[PDB]
Amino acid sequence: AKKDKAQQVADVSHLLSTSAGFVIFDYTSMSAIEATSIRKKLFKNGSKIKVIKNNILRRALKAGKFEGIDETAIKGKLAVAVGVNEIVETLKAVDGVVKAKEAMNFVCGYFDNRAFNSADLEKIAK
Amino acid sequence: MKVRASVKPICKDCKIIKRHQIVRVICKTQKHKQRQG
Amino acid sequence: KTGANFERSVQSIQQRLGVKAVPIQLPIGAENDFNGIIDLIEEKVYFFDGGKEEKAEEKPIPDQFKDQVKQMRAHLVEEVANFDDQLMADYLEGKEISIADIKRCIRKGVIGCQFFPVLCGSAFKNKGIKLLLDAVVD
Amino acid sequence: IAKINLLGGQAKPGPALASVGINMGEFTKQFNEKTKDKQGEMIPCVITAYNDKSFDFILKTTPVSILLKQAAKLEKGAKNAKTIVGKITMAKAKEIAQYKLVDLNANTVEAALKMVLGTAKQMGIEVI
Amino acid sequence: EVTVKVTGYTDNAKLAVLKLYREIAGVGLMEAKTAVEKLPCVVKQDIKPEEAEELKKRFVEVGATVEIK
Amino acid sequence: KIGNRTITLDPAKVNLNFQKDHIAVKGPLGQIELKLPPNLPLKFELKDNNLQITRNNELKQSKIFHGTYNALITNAIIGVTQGFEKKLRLVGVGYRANVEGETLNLQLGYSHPIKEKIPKGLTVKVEKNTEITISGISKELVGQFATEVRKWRKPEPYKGKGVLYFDEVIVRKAGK
RNA sequence: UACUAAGUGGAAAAGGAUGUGAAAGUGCUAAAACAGCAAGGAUGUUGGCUUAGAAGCAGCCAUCGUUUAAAGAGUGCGUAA
Repeated sequence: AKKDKAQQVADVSHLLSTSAGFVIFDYTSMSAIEATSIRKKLFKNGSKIKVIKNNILRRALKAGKFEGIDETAIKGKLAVAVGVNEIVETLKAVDGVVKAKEAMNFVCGYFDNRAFNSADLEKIAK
Repeated sequence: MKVRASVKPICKDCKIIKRHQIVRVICKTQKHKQRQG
Repeated sequence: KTGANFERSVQSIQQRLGVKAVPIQLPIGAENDFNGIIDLIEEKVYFFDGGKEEKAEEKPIPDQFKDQVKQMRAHLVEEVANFDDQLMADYLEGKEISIADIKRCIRKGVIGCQFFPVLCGSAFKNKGIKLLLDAVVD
Repeated sequence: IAKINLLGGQAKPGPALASVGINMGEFTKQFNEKTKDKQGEMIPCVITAYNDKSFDFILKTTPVSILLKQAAKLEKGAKNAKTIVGKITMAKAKEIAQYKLVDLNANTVEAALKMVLGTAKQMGIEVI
Repeated sequence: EVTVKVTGYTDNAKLAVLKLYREIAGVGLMEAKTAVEKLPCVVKQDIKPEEAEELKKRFVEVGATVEIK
Repeated sequence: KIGNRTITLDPAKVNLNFQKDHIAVKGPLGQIELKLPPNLPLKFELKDNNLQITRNNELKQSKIFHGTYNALITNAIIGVTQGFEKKLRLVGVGYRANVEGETLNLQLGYSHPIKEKIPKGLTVKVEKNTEITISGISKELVGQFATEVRKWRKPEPYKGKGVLYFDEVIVRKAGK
């Protein structure tokens, strides 16, 4: 029941807390073609891209030293763009996925936690 | 439709309804539409 | 009949063939009531005689149809102006192409296959054979 | 639009590349040079809209289950895995793996090898 | 992109520019008739400079004060 | 369910008087009264800038009616706010459309003049002599009008000649 | 008091009936699933045999690889493929 959702909330919370560059954004849906293309850019990088439950992402960003109570719990397909291994490679993957779509709405998370910018985030990323 | 005495949902859309107290099946497959189930 | 038109005639003469049939005749009555013709080389004509036809009831170009005939007259003289380029010059100086030159150019455009007139008529009320034969002779 | 399993040389047959908005021969001359390095078994071809269609044409990797049959030296095997009759050699296996790596959704060469063996069970070959 | 402008006519030489426009643009009697009658007519749109200068030499060999803009 | 859903209310543009016999939605296009059963045991909780209607009585008819009237109130509000429009395409070479005032005339293979009854309260327009546009402020009237229009000459099952809804998937049988 | 809206009472059969209310075991959601939809819903692959290119889908099957939230040689449609 809701207990299951509770430990898996905790699991995604740890997953978001351990990572430094975790920049998740809803962009009017993420396509399986888009997932394919972005993961090919991430070839070998064992990180994943997905859209997942809103509560778990909510408390993951909340417990990931950020705030996500309603920032990443609404607006349909909430894309989870996290990164692994090199912070450089994480930033490059984030910039590439931002450039994948036409004009992507920066939703939640940040690189190194606690976002201060939304346009410089795309400049730091590249 | 055609008069019957037992309706069978031989199509997925075969909704057993009652129009004017006549029990029929309404469905897209007009071949399977019948009456008096 | 029930389903005929004039735009249908000039569009089917093009999609089937594509010969640029220049409409010199504007049918007064186009669906199930064809009883008249509006001509450019000649004047407008109606048909009071169903079935057997003997008279081409010509009528002049009035104020209500002077522009209606004039737009198609410009339509026709813009093609006829290219032939005998003195006609082109005349169109510079605003002189409408003479009807005799129009007739000679249509004769060349039928014997040379440049452009043909698409007349109109009927065969069940039997209207539109007078100017048919007139244009055949012309 | 239409995706075709076109040839490597001429592309004339098929009412899908002749008229989708583009003329045949002026793209056929490109087809003889852009695909002369993609010959062999029938290669996929995808049409798209540049204006309606004149450029932006690339070829997906060949469908290696009939090129895999040719790696078994075969045109018809069965409709299901059967006794071993062919073997995709070392160079053929590795070039097919690297060939599919970009076509696939995958990331690793091992996923390509799993791919090639996954369709290898429709004719009865083991992909080494 | 440059477009050819048949504005002027050397000694009013639209005489042959009708014919050349018809043969080179593949247009009917209407198009040349109504275009090259007047000065500011847009005979061609979005043409490359090579084909533009080909139209230049053609339109001037039949006689016209032609501009490229 | 839409019983779980909430209906955003416009209590200043469309006055919503919950008379159980005639629910009155009053907007810029007048006032339409959805005729519901007199003195419905169902309760229609109208809050400020919000609506919620539930099954105050517990029965199959009431369980139906809660969602029925939720969707019905949504339709009534939006219809009296902007209006409902239905487009019918009489795709035929011998079938034509016309409007004289508020009378919709059809042109069939008939040598018989054809008219078309309206569940009045709607305006029918045929500007181009082939398309029928029905504007209204009641969804039931518009739908019954469309049904009564299509029962004159539906498109043939063999050829697309008739009054489609422009998306009516005509069943295809073979005779040639 | 539990039920009915058939006047069932005050007629009825094999058979058929997503029959009404209530109730016994089986789940999530309560944080907002599920339903419709904003919408992603893909990829080798027109895999081959026959069928012309029926070759995601005239028909058969190995239907396994993969990106993943999801996927099926596709629920199928559309199909000349």
